[PDB]
Amino acid sequence: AGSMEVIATAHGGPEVLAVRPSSHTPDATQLEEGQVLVRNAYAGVNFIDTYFLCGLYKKPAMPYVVGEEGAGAVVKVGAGVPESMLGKRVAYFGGAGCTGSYAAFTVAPASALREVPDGVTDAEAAAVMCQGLTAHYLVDSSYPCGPGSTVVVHAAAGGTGLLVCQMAKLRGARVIGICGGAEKATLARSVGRADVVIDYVATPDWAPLARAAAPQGVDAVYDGVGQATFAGSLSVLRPRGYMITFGNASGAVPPVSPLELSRAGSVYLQRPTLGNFMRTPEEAQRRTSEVFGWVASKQVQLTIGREYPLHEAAQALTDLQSRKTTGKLLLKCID
Repeated sequence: AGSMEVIATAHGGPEVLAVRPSSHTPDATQLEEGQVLVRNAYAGVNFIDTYFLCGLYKKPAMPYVVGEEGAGAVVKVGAGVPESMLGKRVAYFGGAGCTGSYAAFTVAPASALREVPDGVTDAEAAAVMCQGLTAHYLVDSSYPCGPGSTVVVHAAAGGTGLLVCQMAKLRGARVIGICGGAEKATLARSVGRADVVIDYVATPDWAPLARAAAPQGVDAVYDGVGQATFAGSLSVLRPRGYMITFGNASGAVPPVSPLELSRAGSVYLQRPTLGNFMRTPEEAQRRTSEVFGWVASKQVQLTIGREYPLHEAAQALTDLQSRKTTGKLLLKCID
């Protein structure tokens, strides 16, 4: 009973998680300059949570409060932060200076907080900060989708994949989704709005099929899957096309010889991370305004699955690593 948070007690899988009382309640928290205390309504569940949990990515300390992404309201501000921020609805995708979002209360730098508009719910905000802003920069910056573009999207029925499909379509591109199983393919076609969907259970040789569908050539591949798809993804690109590897789901990509990228056709390789696309207030506001606007105006459809109670964070991470369609998973932070 009361304000809780979820901590990692060691590296590993969901078994290492434990629930404890919140260590950042308002009455116990002395905010430093620039810091803000957020009362979370929801934490978003993300693959990156599992990479910190297992050790592929490194946290500054152990134990630590799990979770990157959250949405809530400002309840306390430190020096140099305006009082007008108190009570404002904010969302964040995490980073240094942020404590974990799997928690009743999170400390974050004021600069990491994005204001949530009145027309977007707390749950929608916690669904878009990581996956929605990643989909935004993928089709806006990593490879700038336009009416002349054809792109391939891996895991097109997953959380980020469905949003990449929709936002690339909104930019005018032609979208070729790849995913596994007939139900995921239906999802990528109906919610993702992909032009073509290849089901690699039905057709395991997906690379020649993508190329045959795009005689004009594939300009970019958005591949969040990692090592298992890397070589096939390179093989579908037109010369000087873009390989955008932005996830590790099947395992991190091993080292690549540059001369191998040469033999694939002088292609570009990028391994982006969201922080490099949220670098200034103007860029951060442009991305959140556009995504929030698309959600509120219902031009982008979010696919939100279960809202777990906070103490079932282990189950949510387990369900996340299942091969099953789950929709965006959220944790309800307020009991």
